[PDB]
Amino acid sequence: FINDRGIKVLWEEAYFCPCLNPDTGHPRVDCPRCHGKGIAYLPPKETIM
Amino acid sequence: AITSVDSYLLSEIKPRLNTVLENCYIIDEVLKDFDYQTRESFKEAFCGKNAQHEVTVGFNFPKFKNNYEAHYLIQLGQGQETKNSLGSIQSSYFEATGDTLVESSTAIREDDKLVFTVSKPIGELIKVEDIEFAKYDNLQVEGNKVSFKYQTNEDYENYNANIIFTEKKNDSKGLVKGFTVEEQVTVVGLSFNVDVARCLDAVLKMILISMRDSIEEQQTFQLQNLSFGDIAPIIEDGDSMIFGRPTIIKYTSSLDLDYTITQDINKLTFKERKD
Ligand SMILES: [Zn+2]
Repeated sequence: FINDRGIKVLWEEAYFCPCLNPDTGHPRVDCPRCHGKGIAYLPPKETIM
Repeated sequence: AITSVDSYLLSEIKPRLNTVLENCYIIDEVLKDFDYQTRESFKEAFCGKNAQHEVTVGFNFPKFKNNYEAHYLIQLGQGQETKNSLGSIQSSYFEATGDTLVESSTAIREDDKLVFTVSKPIGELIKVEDIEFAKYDNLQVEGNKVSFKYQTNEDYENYNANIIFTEKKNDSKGLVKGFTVEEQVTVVGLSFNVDVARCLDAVLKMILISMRDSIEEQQTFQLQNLSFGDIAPIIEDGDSMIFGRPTIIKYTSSLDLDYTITQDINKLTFKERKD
């Protein structure tokens, strides 16, 4: 049922980047893992949803 | 001369902000007290000639999407009348005068006088840099150019001077009617990263400090006062919050209008009476 009514979608999990400032607790403006957002992401997983 | 504080703020901020962000030395001077991490991150993102990311500034309620990585937001705010003069009289002028201009002008040789050329005519000469003309030099202004005696000053034939002067508009005369207005204008920096907002606020404070030497607000917008609000989430309905710290700037300016006079006396009719 789910595979039938769903749409193909890329699922990528979220995790806090190591680049977070240890003292303020807020992220670097630019880094490869996360582009200013304080949360990085894992490789995508193909999924129907 | 009606005052548009918002436009003046924008015109002062844009080139000055670009110049400040151009070089790293000034930014390092500004961000001396901040920690290494935020300082270096902001420098990497925005500072330098070849910076990929860029800040922007504009007025409120733009119909288009506005960049929320780093932006300066302006809104007009309140205003109040604080002081008045008798009959609302501010000043009297014999010759119509516009803005006050500063121009660089290298000295030139004329058969009897050294002179400086200028872009536009002169209504009044305020100052010539590092010069105090004496009677011997017989300082004279003749429209576009100002002049002084050639012989005793001949060592300075190519003096790299600069001039502070005033434009000339008309030969008419009138009265200046107006009052003083105490105005408040609000400025806030926006960023989804709070540290970027903090650094942006510091840069804003520095450029406000630097502006006090500007001619226009030295002549028009005296008595600058500042007030800072608390860091607050501007918006919560997005995927991530917008953080900004509003700042309130105060100024005092003289709204005024020139009332011309057509009455000019040139003859007298002194006659006695008999009975
Ligand atoms: Zn990161």
